[PDB]
Amino acid sequence: ASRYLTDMTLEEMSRDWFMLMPKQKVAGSLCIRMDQAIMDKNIILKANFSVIFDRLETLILLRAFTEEGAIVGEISPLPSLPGHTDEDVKNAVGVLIGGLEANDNTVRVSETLQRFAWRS
Amino acid sequence: ASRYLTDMTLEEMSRDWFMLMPKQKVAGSLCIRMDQAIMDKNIILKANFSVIFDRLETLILLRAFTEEGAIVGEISPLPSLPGHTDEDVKNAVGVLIGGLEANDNTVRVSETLQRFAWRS
Repeated sequence: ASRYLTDMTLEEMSRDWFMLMPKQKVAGSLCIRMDQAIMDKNIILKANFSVIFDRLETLILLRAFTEEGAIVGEISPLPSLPGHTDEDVKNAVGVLIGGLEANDNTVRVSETLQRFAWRS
Repeated sequence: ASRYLTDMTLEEMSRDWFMLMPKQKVAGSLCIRMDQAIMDKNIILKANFSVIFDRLETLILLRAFTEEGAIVGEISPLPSLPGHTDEDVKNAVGVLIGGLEANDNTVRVSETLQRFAWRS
């Protein structure tokens, strides 16, 4: 029996999105996508993690949202690749944040990612 | 900010399902559905809850699954009549369990539902 803790609504996680000006990268075992067309916005990163004994375990899905609620980036596992580590997640988030910040966006991370950043 | 804690995968929560023999009922601002055709199966109730300060807040979605993974029951909030109580939820779960058990199914609930049953 697994469990999942997420910042996102079901609709936020299921919603289709695509990039005006796609930028993709792959760091670790994680696909990183973001829209290069997004500039001068406030963005929040929200995540869905699996959880074991109240401890965050594995990143399932991360999406970047503007204030209008639009999706502008995503970090997700590739099915055809093995599992990722904590440092793979932190590296991937750092790539997404740096990409967004290069277009003068202000990015903050959700409470759940804030706990994942340091948790033993 | 509200987060969500769930026993279900994204696919499990978004999958379309239908009753061979539809049975539908409303109690306490909650819509209860179950397939009257299902008998002699092993069923687990899984749920999605909002969470505030590590405390389970409100039921978002409950679905009943056979060992094989078929959805055979659901409890969901009414679209625009929010505000169901803890007692409303427990009563709706009891109605669903009693209905499934009267068709000779064995029913158990997820650890998240079990926590919600008692939490102050």
